[PDB]
Amino acid sequence: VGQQYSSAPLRTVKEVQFGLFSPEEVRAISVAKIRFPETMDETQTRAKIGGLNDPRLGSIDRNLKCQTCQEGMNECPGHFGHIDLAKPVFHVGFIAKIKKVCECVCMHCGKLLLDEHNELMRQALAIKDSKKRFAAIWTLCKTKMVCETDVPSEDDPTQLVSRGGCGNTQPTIRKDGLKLVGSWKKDRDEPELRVLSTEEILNIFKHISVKDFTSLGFNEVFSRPEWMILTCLPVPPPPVRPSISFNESQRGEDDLTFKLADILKANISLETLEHNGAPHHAIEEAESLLQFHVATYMDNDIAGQPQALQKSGRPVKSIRARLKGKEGRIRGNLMGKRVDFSARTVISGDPNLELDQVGVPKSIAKTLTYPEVVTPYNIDRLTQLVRNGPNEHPGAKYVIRDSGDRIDLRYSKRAGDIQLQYGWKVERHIMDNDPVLFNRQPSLHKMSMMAHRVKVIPYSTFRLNLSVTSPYNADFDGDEMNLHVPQSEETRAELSQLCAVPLQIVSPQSNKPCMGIVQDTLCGIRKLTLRDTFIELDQVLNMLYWVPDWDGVI
Amino acid sequence: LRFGEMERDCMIAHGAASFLKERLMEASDAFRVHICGICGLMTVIAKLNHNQFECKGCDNKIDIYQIHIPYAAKLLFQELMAMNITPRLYTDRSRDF
Amino acid sequence: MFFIKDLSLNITLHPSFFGPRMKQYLKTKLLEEVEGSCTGKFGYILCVLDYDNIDIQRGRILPTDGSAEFNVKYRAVVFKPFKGEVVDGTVVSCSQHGFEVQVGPMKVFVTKHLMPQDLTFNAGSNPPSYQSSEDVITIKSRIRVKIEGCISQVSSIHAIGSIKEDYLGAI
Amino acid sequence: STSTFQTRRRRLKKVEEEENAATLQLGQEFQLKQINHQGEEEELIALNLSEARLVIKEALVERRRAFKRSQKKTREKELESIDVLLEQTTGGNNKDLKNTMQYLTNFSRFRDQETVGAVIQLLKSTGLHPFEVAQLGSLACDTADEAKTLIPSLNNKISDDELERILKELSNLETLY
Amino acid sequence: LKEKAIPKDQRATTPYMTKYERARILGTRALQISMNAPVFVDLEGETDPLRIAMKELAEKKIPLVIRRYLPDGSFEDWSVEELIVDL
Amino acid sequence: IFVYQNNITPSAMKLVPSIPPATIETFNEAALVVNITHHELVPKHIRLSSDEKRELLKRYRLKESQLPRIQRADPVALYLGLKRGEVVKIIRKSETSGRYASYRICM
Amino acid sequence: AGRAALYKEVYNVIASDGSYVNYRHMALLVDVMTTQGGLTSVTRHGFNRSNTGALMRCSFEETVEILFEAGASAELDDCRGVSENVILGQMAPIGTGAFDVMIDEESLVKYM
Amino acid sequence: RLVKALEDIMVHYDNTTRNSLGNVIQFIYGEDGMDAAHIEKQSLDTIGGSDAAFEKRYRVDLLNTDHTLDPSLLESGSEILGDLKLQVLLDEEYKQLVKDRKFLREVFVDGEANWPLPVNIRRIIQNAQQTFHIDHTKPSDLTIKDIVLGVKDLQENLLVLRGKNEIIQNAQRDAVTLFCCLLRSRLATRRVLQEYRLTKQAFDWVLSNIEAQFLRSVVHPGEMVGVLAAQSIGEPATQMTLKKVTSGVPRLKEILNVAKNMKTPSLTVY
DNA sequence: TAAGTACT
RNA sequence: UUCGACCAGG
DNA sequence: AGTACTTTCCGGTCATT
Ligand SMILES: [Mg+2]
Ligand SMILES: [Zn+2]
Ligand SMILES: [Zn+2]
Ligand SMILES: [Zn+2]
Repeated sequence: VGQQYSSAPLRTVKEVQFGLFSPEEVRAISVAKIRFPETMDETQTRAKIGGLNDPRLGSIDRNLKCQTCQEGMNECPGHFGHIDLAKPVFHVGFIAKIKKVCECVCMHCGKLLLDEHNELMRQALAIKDSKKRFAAIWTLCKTKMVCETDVPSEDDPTQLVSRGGCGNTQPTIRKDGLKLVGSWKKDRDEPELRVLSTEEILNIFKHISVKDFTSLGFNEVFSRPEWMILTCLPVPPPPVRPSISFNESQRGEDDLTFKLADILKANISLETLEHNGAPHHAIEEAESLLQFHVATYMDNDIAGQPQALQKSGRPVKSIRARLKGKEGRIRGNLMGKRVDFSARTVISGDPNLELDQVGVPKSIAKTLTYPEVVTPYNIDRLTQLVRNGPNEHPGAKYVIRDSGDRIDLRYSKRAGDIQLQYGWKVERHIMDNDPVLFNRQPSLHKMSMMAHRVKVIPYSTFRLNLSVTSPYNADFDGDEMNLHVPQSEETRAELSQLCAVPLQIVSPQSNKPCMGIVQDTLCGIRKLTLRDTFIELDQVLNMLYWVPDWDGVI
Repeated sequence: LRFGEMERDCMIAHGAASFLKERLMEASDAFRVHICGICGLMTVIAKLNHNQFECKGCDNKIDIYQIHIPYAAKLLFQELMAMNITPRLYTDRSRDF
Repeated sequence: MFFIKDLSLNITLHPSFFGPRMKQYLKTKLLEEVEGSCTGKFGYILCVLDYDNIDIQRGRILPTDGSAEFNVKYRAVVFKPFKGEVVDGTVVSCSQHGFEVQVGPMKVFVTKHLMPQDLTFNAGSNPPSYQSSEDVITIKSRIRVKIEGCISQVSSIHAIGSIKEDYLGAI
Repeated sequence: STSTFQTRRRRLKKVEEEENAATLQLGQEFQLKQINHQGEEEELIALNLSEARLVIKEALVERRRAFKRSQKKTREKELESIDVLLEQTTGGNNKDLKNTMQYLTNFSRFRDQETVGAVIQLLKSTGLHPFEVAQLGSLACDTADEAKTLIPSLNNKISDDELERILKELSNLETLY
Repeated sequence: LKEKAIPKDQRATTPYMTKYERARILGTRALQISMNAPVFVDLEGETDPLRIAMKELAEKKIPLVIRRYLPDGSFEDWSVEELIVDL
Repeated sequence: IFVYQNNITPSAMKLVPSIPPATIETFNEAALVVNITHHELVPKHIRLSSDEKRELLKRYRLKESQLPRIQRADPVALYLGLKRGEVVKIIRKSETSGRYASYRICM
Repeated sequence: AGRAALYKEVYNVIASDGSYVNYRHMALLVDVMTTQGGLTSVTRHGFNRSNTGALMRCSFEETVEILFEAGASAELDDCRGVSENVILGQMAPIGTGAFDVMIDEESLVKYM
Repeated sequence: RLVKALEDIMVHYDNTTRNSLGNVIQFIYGEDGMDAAHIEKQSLDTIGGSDAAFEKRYRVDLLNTDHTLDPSLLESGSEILGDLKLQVLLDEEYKQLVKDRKFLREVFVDGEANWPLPVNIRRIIQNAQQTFHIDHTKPSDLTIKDIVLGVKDLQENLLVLRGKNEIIQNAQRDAVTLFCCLLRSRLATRRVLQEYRLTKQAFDWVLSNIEAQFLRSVVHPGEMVGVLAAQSIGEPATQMTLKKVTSGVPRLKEILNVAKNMKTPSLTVY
């Protein structure tokens, strides 16, 4: 899969280490400065500017170059780029914590608000479970709002012991949109409301202690709180935000490719204010804009209404949105995909197929293909199929040699020619008796999917045996069904040795068989029973002949 | 056609292990990426010709694996990275158990 | 300096060779992909010792093609120069920028200005050399060098060395 | 490539790659304390030329042997004798091994697996680190200075006189030509 | 790792081959056979791999080994040869 | 063991965990009017020696966590008075095989 | 005894219909629901919060919400989960793959 | 939901039911290690029936002209009557069948004796029957030791778990108990000879089969039980097309939701 | 649709 | 490709 | 403490971008 040999050893993923990107890493990794917000047109001249998409990053226009990495398009996954922000921004999805963390530590000095000294704390420092420490710790220090400098140790409440210092009262905190604001109580009276600048928060975090990280659900190497705040922004490469070209002289840019375009814009404009007419706080009116975009870019289904509609009123697909359940990556692209070597038509009963069979229409059998590997055992038979062509039925439509190259049997000036080579593969037609997985959705049974014997038949319908009807739970009032074709010698095995209908006969969901006899066959098997019912020679003879395994003994 | 969730669950029930994978990879996605044996990322600048491999930053050129995963997955991952989250791909367990 | 490190390697064998003397083929291939290798972490792999008791262990069958993968554990003779290491080899090429000594499977080079001063460089010589008051360095002349620095590369290793210290030069 | 008996748990931040110098600080892959396949520990393995010339030959030889159980089913004099052992049990395209035996066979300092034995038994009473215990064996030294200078890792590990005696007993075992 | 490798004695699992096991042994073997691997039984004229395998498997002449992992990681090793094949 | 009638003062109870090793438990009368262990449903449990436990584990190759658990305040957990770490063996009847052996550690 | 009820109840639900399910199943579920400690619900509120990996829980009702706090708390995934591997394109340790297969070179010689 | 919640659950080679953490969920799949597929509603004859009938059927007394096996059944009939060393096994048996009675009546209070159990014994003998053209006329050839001692030697092999220790080999006994009861129920001396005239041949056969047949009905380490059970419940859940309680579907929902406020709360006090 | 949380 | 609607069906 | 909000499985059309 992928094609082209790589002297790179191959392995399977065993662990997935979840972490957060450190502004320094994001940089090291990147291969793109990403300074301009434009797409291309070096003054209309078509290509790409060393600005956004491909300032060395991936490519388009069917052209090798991927930083000489060549290979071009298919094979060169993306190469992240970055884009140095102007000023720190929250991480739309992290705000929650970032906030809940401050409520756990006081600024100025930045350190815990409850040491081993407070006993209710001890118990909350033994619980081994990041999710639970931080869910008890928080509950304990969200109340105390005074960075205690002296507390009564494990002895007299009279004697006061010392630790860190700076009682600077702790302001309670609330969430308004994408910013954190808190009030500092002053006694003597009346509050003191001020906005907590990211630049500030970030700092208080950078200083949080090493053991303090950990104590609170974090990790010194993979996720330091101080990273929940974005300094550098990784820039997904084309393949994540591909285009769609209507030949040439037109457009086709992807949603994402725009929010960056914005994020980028709204960044520069900020910068060009801190080195010019800087009316001090007529900037934080344009810094909220970056905190906005760089927030929405990731999540756009927030509580603070403003959907950030894109000119036309279309919502805007946020990254988060792409993964969100169903119809989405995780659940729709990974946990379940569309697949090749599959077919579906209308099912109809046929009292002439053995139970484990399935009627496949030539039409399809000539479409679906099974890759066979040229072996001295078949060579002959295979070569015949190849010659036969991809039009006659028992035949094939693709011969592929070691040299990773496909011979298209329907065009190739040598179609008629060709001598096979032990080791070559000959995608052939599905033949009478190739195990397949047949099925009828909704699949809520082991049995909703069983392995059958392919039986190529005329006319356009999957013709399944009647008794295997109730397990798929299907009628023929127009009911459709799916058929998947195995691909590796060992794959088949898995169907035939575990999925074959004859096997599914007795079901564990009810320790009783799950297929029987219905309609005519049943109804008729009663009539044909009755004492009252007798049959004469002429016929008793044919009936015998019908049972295929009749020992020939009238 | 589609081999949606339910269809999977069935194979899982059947224990038809390999098959499941086959539907999921060979007959669909299936893709080959390279990694840094160090920082479990897709960084790797594989020139698959002059065998060069690099990965400045984690700066390698020696410890590099090659893996097979559903392109959709690679995406899942890249999409996650653009969200500044890191999914590490390691070829060996170190947490035992 | 020459070492005998314990290494291991994984070879993916195609069902093809799942014969009777598979053990054989494996070993054989082990050799094809090692004896002659070069790394920074192992340097020059020169020879597999104890050819006979080469451990193969049970190899496992991958899972889409019969190919099997055995972790062939072996032991062999290595050599990876170091900075500050003192070795003597035989000169090969010599130019107006210095001569190149060949300490074993490796080639250590010495800069004209990384030697002494009383040693100049004679051009119109045949073969080309470097003359002194009493010494003469050319082709076959054996030298003893102090490897100042090492530079790993591709499937080889080079290094620059000096002969400016004491107890260094010809012999 | 070819792994080396010791899975060092690399947790992301690979940055501390110390220098390489005769400060006996060899790449982590050559600590005095390395691991043997059996899973046991074992002192590093330092081979001085001519002692190596013998290990290689000893296997390159016993290879030709087990290469025929299955086949059924003087200085300039050793240059020729070895060239063959190669063109029989080597890859032929291992131009390194070729050149490694020339060098290894030219600058070698011993011919008997008995002489090389004593060399060892000798230097192996020093308590010295393998790498030194090699250089001493493959480098001619007349003085404690020529020595304690071309192996600066010695400097304080052994009195000049002592090291001098050893050097004496070497040129004394040094086989002729 | 060998502390995670259980001895041939002290062995515990089912003396019989699991249906998944055989299912895979046959498949796997078939594949290899179809790859032009070596066949250890006289092909009584058989030419279909999974067919051959079914044969190799009944003359218990399959050079494979099923390594049964345990929840904790330690495994047991069995050979198609040993394993009883009821079904 | 202290049996209160209608309740104890929150000022009081905060004096039980102040004299280890020893331990104290609080039970309401109204909750002991009937023995729950006598209920058709509740099967008989059993404490396990720190010996019988270090065994159970070794014989299943289990880590403490993979073991099924019982609440520290569980009605029966109190009736027997378990302690964070003690293991209970639950032996009940079964319509599939007369008796079934289950284990419940404590959190 | 709670279990005993939770089961008894679920069972009655299936019996009212005149259907039948072999203990074991209702049992298993009724157990998964209990073991943990008390009544762990078959919903995004319960089970999909346990110690199980991220990528797994990730595929059911909270996805991103979940993935986010996975990197934040530097979670480590075993990839023992069925789902886990389905997502990676690897063979899941399930029946057919609950074990490994090897060519025993030894036995591979007596066979000739 | 039901599915996603149990995917990861399967039977591991030790015969335990766990998930991805390895957290035991069932120590023996279904409290018995038998694969659902191999099971049929059999009847534990030992349960129902009057204390009177019970004797007339399973009681054998070699010390009595009216409570001994008539020599018309066993070959060594007359030469047994009275023997005292036999009436010890013959009484050991009975005291057990009796322990059985009381045991079952402590598990299945309802009295219902028809339950799902691996290995259909009824048929296994039925075959034994017409397979050896056994004539209900002439006498058997089983010693009394033959029978009783072999049945005991049978239970020894119905292994579900294998382990080489007490803890384990103790569970063994457990996860088999019920079955054996059914086993002893149908292989008690009187029965074995008076109801189904077995010959030494037939019997040794009936045994062999039960053993083998049982060993097949075990569960296969590999079976992804979770998903299975999931469906098995959520399947007959869709076929639900619809005394004044909460009902089906909505209720089941109510149950999986672990809801505090259930439409119907009720409570039956005896 | 109907239930369950989290949120105002 | 996407959003939306509709539909259409099992 | 109450009210609103958010969170079944599977062809072709039109319309817009
Ligand atoms: Mg219909
Ligand atoms: Zn590229
Ligand atoms: Zn402070
Ligand atoms: Zn890297």
